[PDB]
Amino acid sequence: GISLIAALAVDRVIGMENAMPWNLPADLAWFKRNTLNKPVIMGRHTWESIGRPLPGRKNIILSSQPGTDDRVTWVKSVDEAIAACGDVPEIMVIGGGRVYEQFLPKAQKLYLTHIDAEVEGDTHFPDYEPDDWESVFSEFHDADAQNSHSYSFEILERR
Ligand SMILES: Nc1ccc(C(=O)N[C@@H](CCC(=O)O)C(=O)O)cc1
Ligand SMILES: Nc1ccnc(N)n1
Ligand code: NA
Repeated sequence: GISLIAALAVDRVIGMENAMPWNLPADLAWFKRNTLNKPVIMGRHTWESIGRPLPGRKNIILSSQPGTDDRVTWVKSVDEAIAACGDVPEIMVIGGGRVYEQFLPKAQKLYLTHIDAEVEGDTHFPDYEPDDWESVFSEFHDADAQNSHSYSFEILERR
């Protein structure tokens, strides 16, 4: 099935013009752990902020314009993105906001990191109804010497 994985501040904020004001290596380990050896679909702006192909994963970039890096797969529509994943057990949609909006109604699983931070952003994760989603996993973590904020990992499966 199709899964979304995202990290959210309060008010569903996921992005802004400048780098996010936090340092959460534990969330990136969580991200890597849950995306490895799966196709990852991302929008062009997410691709540019990552800056490199994510190793160990089939990288699929959505863009209206021709691709600029043959190390990854470039697609011009949501249907082309899905087609490029082939027949696999799980497809990982890793952002950004515009991409999440289009894939959420197709998704069966959400991997959400809830960050205890308030950040004015220009991009938000879509609003979802708890009645449509069962919380199957939830784990809270304090901030520590390596992580600037407290956070919790949650996995939801569509009802
Ligand atoms: N929006 C982002 C998504 C993933 C990453 C990223 O660097 N992920 C690495 C892990 C980063 C690290 O471990 O240093 C990976 O999944 O392989 C960075 C920004
Ligand atoms: N898509 C992303 C980017 C960073 N962190 C998580 N958990 N998901
Ligand atoms: Na899993």
